[PDB]
Amino acid sequence: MNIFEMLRIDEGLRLKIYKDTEGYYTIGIGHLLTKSPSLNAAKSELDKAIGRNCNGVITKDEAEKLFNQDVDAAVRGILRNAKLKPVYDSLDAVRRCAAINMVFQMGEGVAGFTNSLRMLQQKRWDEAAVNLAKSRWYNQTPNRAKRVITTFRTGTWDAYKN
Ligand SMILES: Fc1ccc(Br)cc1
Repeated sequence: MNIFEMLRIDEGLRLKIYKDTEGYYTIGIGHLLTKSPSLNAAKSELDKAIGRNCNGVITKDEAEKLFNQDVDAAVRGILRNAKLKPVYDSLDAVRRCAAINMVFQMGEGVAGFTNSLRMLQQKRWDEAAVNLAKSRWYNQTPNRAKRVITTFRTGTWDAYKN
């Protein structure tokens, strides 16, 4: 298991524009297109992202390329963020995947997790897991949040093999 396999499980793969759990136009492996209610606005974002006139549909290769870019953008954003980088650098590789997963889903949205981040940096895993669940994130996407939290709690891939 690695971050790509983990997020592919959590996000799925759809080749036509769909709506995410918040109702926002998305495509591929969880690539947000726009928060605007305009499907035309979403289609414009898609064409700009892919570099051709897509009509709201992409190939698997294109979805995977966008996904690689999106994962990289999450990582580089963590590394540029003075709050997130020290915590990220304190984690082992499996827990770093859980961190990238959260940033991918909510963006640098993670700003409200100051207390969780402190517990993670202190390696107080059970306490961090309890704190992470006291969130809109957990209440709105509980199965995905439970998998990510279990990854932080245990440092294993058990939630994704199960
Ligand atoms: F760098 C980090 C980003 C997000 C989390 Br959650 C933990 C560390």
